[PDB]
Amino acid sequence: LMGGFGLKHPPPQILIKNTPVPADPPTTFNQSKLNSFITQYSTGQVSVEIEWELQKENSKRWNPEIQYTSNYYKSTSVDFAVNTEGVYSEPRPIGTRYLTRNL
Amino acid sequence: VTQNEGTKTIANNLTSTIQVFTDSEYQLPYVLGSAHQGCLPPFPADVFMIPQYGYLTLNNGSQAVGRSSFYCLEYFPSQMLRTGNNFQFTYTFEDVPFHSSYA
Repeated sequence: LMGGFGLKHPPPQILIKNTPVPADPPTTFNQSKLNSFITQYSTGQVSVEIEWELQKENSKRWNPEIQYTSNYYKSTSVDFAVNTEGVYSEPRPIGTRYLTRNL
Repeated sequence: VTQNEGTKTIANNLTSTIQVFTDSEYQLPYVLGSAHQGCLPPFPADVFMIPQYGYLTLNNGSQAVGRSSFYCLEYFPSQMLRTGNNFQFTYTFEDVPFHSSYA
């Protein structure tokens, strides 16, 4: 209902955690689980490649259609670009329904 | 037909043609199935006149919206036919459920 593709077997969930690394344990055995750990965090890169199948438009319409276009008028800052502080922002929500087709 | 001086004269033009195409790609507004008139009559003895094709698009009252499309039928590959030429066309129905003709 929120849009998208309903899948019975969607991309699985990739779960990840940092393996615990205990701090120096007592020098005498204590049955209690170790609660002291070395503080750490991990970083790194992640890539995600998706192949999409398209269905090209074969419109035999005569007059021009409605395309999504960045309005030609001059602005302070380009749309879908970083401002003067390096903060990227998407100004409006873009849908897909632009091209028309008969019913 | 050449109507001169109240007297109507109808003579055959052997060099004149007619264009006839079939939209096999369903790129034009489908009008059949709206239960309109202009069918081959039920009785085989009589001759009928062919209905005029016209289509509708989106509207906002009597006006046209942005998505309203204009389809030129001359923009499709027709097949000019003089007297002596014929048009043949075959079609095979997809798999549709039998019509239950029983109570």
